[PDB]
Amino acid sequence: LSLEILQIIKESQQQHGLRHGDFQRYRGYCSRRQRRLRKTLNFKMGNRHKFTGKKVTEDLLTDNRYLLLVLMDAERAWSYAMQLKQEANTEPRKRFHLLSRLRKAVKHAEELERLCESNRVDAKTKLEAQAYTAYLSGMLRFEHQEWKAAIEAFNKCKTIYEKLASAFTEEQAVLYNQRVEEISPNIRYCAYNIGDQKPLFFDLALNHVAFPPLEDKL
Amino acid sequence: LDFFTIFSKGGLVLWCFQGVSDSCTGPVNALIRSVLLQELTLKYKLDNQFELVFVVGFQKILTLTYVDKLIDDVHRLFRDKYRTEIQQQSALSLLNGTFDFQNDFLRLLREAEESSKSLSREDMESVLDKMRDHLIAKNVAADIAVQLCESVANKLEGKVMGTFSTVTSTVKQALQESLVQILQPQRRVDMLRDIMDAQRRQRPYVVTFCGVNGVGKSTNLAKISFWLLENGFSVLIAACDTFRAGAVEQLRTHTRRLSALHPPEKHGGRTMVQLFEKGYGKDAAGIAMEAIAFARNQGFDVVLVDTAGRMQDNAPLMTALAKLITVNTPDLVLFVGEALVGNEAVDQLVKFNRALADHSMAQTPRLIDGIVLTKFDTIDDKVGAAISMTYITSKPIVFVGTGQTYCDLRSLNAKAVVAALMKA
RNA sequence: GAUCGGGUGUCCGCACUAAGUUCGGCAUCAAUAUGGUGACCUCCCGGGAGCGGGGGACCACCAGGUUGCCUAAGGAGGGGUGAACCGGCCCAGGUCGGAA
Ligand SMILES: Nc1nc2c(ncn2[C@@H]2O[C@H](COP(=O)(O)OP(=O)(O)NP(=O)(O)O)[C@@H](O)[C@H]2O)c(=O)[nH]1
Ligand SMILES: [Mg+2]
Repeated sequence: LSLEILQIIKESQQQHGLRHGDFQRYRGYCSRRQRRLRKTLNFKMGNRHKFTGKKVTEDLLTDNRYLLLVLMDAERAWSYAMQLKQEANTEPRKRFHLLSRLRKAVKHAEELERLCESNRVDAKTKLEAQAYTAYLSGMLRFEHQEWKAAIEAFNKCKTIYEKLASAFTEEQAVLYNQRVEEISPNIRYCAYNIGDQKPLFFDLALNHVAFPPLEDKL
Repeated sequence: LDFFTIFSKGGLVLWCFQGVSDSCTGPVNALIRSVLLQELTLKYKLDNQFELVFVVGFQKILTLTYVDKLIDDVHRLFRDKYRTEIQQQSALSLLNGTFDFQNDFLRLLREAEESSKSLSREDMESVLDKMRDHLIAKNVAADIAVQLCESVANKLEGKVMGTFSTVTSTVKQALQESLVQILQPQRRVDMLRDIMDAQRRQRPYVVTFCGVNGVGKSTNLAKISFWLLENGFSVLIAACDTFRAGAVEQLRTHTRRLSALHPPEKHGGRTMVQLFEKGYGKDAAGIAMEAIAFARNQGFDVVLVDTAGRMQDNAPLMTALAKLITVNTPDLVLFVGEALVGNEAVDQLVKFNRALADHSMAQTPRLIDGIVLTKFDTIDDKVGAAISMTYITSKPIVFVGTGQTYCDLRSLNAKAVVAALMKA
């Protein structure tokens, strides 16, 4: 059913490098993450001496576990492009290789949003995947170096992620409102350059068992 | 550039920019990352001559070359146009000066958006090299002595020297001041007052002793067990060292030697030093959790958790240690590092603190809360291991071991350690 | 507060996971603008030779500036051989042309 995609990516980056800025280590944890999800669930793409295309179909989406396989393809190509942005400050040709990993990180997230459009997934992962696509499309069209196509898919990602917050409890709205606030600083920069031109449960209903007022009875 | 604030070093906002759209958003977090923590990307530029700071807020880190050229022209027009207000000693020259730099910045910003489409460092060069070679030979880490020396060509560049000063004695002095302020971590400690606060939930006080092989975790744990008993505290030694030979009999000789000095007869009739041991080969997070529940039930004010010594590059074992300290939630994580280690004092604490926060599953993870600097009686002035440790980590040297007995436990004299290190 | 409900985590040749620990296999795209290199083909022009001046054609590799109907991923990485005759170059002697 459920998948907290934002909590998945944030606690895997702080634990595997991105707290100190290691995109090379985070991508390697992403590749070993996917190899061991593939070897456990017997979902290998190729065999020895041949290759076969991995197609995560709709039938195997009941596991609530194969969405993390395609997401580890989206987070691997995203982590490689952010590492190539640090190596493109001294090798400006690395930027061409950066932009080929971000177009296939939205393509995995657009193929992962179409998989969540299945009726076997709740109304939480269809919409975490819809606006994780709109966040990677605003970062690719921000790295296109056009300031207008950058605020178009960031205000789209902000309006999607805010439409998801209003629809549920304000406690579950925290995850969707944490992500509108998460992409809100980038929207103030592209607006500055367009117009430039058993748990413990207590039986508290046993403390309520007491005598009636015995003042009228004396 | 969405943001730009220029204040003095005395903490006085002179001029700020946040765009015509709303105004004045995030000038305090801008100061904090840029001046407070240095002694939307939020960077800075320091005018050390007139005590100014030029904090800026921008995104797209690849536009950092044009953001630096805009801070340089704004810094050159600010210190020239207002040279009279900022060159005086009185803080009433800046309180009474009018810094109407909005039309000058909108012109320097709109014009830098079209390019996109005394003491110098040569004088201070030779003495910053003799001071960096003195820190390194006095056992300050090789790169700690390189950032230390560059924090001082920055601090004094532009500044005029005293009536009797040379190039040598200025970088030699502001390097002592940037060294005492970094050997002054942003932390404090207490005593019985702190176990009265650990009794706000009626629970003991659990300290975790971690570190690399052979530094003195078990021996200084016994100097602190004698120091707690001397203050009238009962201490339960949790023996979670199950990766060695004689790691429990070492702690059982410390408990026999300490329950001799502080017996029940000379304490009131109750046990004050007791060893909690489960043998060898057992889990070190399971013996530790059993000893916190045992000291709660048997009334021990302190639990001193001894862990096994390990390296800094062990992914399946710094995982089990970082998960131990994350989950056990100890009151004070005490990294134990010897005063004999050289450049490894930086790599030990950086990997020990990176592990404690990686394999942690909290929002703000439980990091190392202090340092115990052991084998201090062995360097004799090669004291730069105390600087390398409180430099990277902003944690204090809680104790300084000065020998092998229980009485060789000192507080840190951090003033005379920088005076010995900065005197060459 | 005597027995004791009600319920867990120590014991297992256990069940499933998948940050790491370790060695292999297979595999690793293409188009543009600019310059360069090496070869080869075909013309003029000068000479007593070794040779010298000049016009095109084609091939491979190469540097680096934009890119894609490009990837499961495809660096404008680092190295080595370049020999028994086949890369280029600098080429002792020797050697061929020359009166030199
Ligand atoms: N001179 C001197 N020796 C010290 C000091 N602190 C510890 N030692 C010595 O260093 C040695 C290491 O002892 P120990 O406490 O077992 O270190 P450890 O870190 O627990 N080793 P392990 O990794 O096995 O747990 C002992 O001989 C101890 O006496 C100190 O401040 N000065
Ligand atoms: Mg020990």
